[PDB]
Amino acid sequence: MLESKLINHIATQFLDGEKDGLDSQTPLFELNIVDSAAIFDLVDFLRQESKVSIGMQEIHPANFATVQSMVALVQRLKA
Amino acid sequence: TISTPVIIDSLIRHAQRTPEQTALLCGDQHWNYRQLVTRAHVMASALRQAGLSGQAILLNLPKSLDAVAAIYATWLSGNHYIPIDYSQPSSRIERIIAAAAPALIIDTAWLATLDSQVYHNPIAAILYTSGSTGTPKGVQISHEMLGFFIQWAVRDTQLTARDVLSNHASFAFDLSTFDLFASAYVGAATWIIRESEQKDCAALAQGLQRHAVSVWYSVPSILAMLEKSTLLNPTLGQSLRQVIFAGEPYPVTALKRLLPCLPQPCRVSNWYGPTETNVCVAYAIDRARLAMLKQVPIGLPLEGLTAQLEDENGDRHPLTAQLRLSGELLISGPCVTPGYSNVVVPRQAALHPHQCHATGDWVEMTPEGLVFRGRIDDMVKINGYRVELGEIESVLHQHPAIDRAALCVELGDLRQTLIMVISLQTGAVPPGLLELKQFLQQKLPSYMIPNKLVITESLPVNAKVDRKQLAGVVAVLE
Ligand SMILES: *P(=O)(=O)O[C]C([C])([C])[C]([O])C(=O)[N][C][C]C(=O)[N][C][C]S[C]([C]S(=O)(=O)[N][C][C]1O[C](N2[C]=NC3=C([N])N=[C]N=C32)[C]([O])[C]1[O])[C]1[C][C][C][N]1
Ligand SMILES: [Mg+2]
Repeated sequence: MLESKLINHIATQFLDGEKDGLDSQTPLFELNIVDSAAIFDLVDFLRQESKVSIGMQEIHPANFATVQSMVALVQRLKA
Repeated sequence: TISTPVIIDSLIRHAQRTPEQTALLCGDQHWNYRQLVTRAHVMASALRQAGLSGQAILLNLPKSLDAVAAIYATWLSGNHYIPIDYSQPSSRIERIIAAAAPALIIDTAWLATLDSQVYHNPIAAILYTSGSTGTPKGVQISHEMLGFFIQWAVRDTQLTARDVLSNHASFAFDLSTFDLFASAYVGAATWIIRESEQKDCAALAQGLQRHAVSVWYSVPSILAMLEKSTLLNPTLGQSLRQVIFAGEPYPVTALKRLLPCLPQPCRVSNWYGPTETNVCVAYAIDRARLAMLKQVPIGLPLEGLTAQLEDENGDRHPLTAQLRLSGELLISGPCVTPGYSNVVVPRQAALHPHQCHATGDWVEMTPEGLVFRGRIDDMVKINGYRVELGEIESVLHQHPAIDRAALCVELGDLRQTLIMVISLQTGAVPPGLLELKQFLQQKLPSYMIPNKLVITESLPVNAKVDRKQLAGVVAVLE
């Protein structure tokens, strides 16, 4: 369910609802879908929806580059 | 023909008097002043042996100790350097190289080849910025300009050899002139922040603490990121005594969130200017006054400069403390570029050779000094990066489906939205937003890739697009 929540969140929050061509491999920052300066808005959504602690002291920001990477990170945190 | 550049004389004296003092930190590496100056002399010898004098040397290098040595090596051999943002697409670096026509490109291979073996030039560097035609636009930076700025900035910040300066920006941008050259002038250390670290709030916070950074200079957008990260606090940042922001406004709501993250005694300054002037207007924040301010002033022109505001009638009013007027800021004095290296910009052509620059910024004079109001042309700041809408338009017009294309912009607090308005060729498949972003990804850096698309039957044009009409066609179509 997390992968789908994240795709819908980016479609709704950043692309005015259009899922056209957006998938789990889309590079969100490289294509300027998410402003580099808005990363902590994604982190907040991910922490809230995933119910795992996400400490940015210890978690590489590359983990937020794609939906796939955000999902992979939560799998690693859920041990 | 010119005095020895004051920055080179200072750098040589520090290698002589304090050879073992740290000059530069980068990743796990550091150089003292002896190592930096010795390396710069080795590279200068190679440029001399190649018979390069009075020439452009383009530094196609990542942020590194060797890239700083190459800057000094160009000056020591009578040459000027062309820096580039190593993070941008290769096709844009190729367009800069074509525009700059350098005598020599220093790249990783050139350094590898090297390691396996009377100042006449008034120009120190040429910074190639976004050009309204698509052609990159070279801003000549003189030794006189750098000396003027650095001597002002050292005095303003009371910089000394005990300081540790961050270097956030790419060498392509003029913030790096303070971070590198003010440091070298006083015999301080500079932390070269690598491309992989520039957006990485944990790596920045860890480095501020590890290196005991005392002076930080950046755009507001990375300071506001560090605030939002929750990682910046006055204990981790206890060494910070001066924070300087420049390149775009810092909205007062956001700036009030940053101040509790910094040591109470830390001086916070707003520095203003385009590449053509470096910093030419400055304000030191009074934390007591800040609660009552709706905008942080850019402040007053540097000592030794003069300013005029050009009103809506085209009449130039001399800046005085008493002036209460909005107009285009025109700056005069030794900060002003002798001119563009490779293009003619008629608005500046009878200003630059008279040491005057028309900033394109609408500003207001107030009891607290100048206040930035907005731009009056098609150049926009995107998180403090300089973007000509005409550069993005020039690339979009090459898409096979596109007839005409124009951008417009929506501005918010530490946010900008670029909107592509396009018409199609007869019979063309309409491109989607993500398809056009993928088209631009090979060609322009991420901050120039627009995030909205509007397809229209026809773009409004005159007897050139009528930009006044774009917001309205976007409104109607939305
Ligand atoms: P994401 O966006 O991938 O990552 C976020 C991040 C890391 C913050 C990224 O966006 C980033 O690194 N951005 C910074 C880019 C940068 O370092 N820019 C530095 C150059 S800014 C300026 C020269 S200019 O010619 O480019 N701009 C002139 C222009 O800018 C406006 N302006 C300048 N100063 C001010 C102030 N104080 N207040 C409001 N506006 C200001 C004006 O419109 C002006 O004409 C530098 C700045 C000092 C000297 N020149
Ligand atoms: Mg610049």
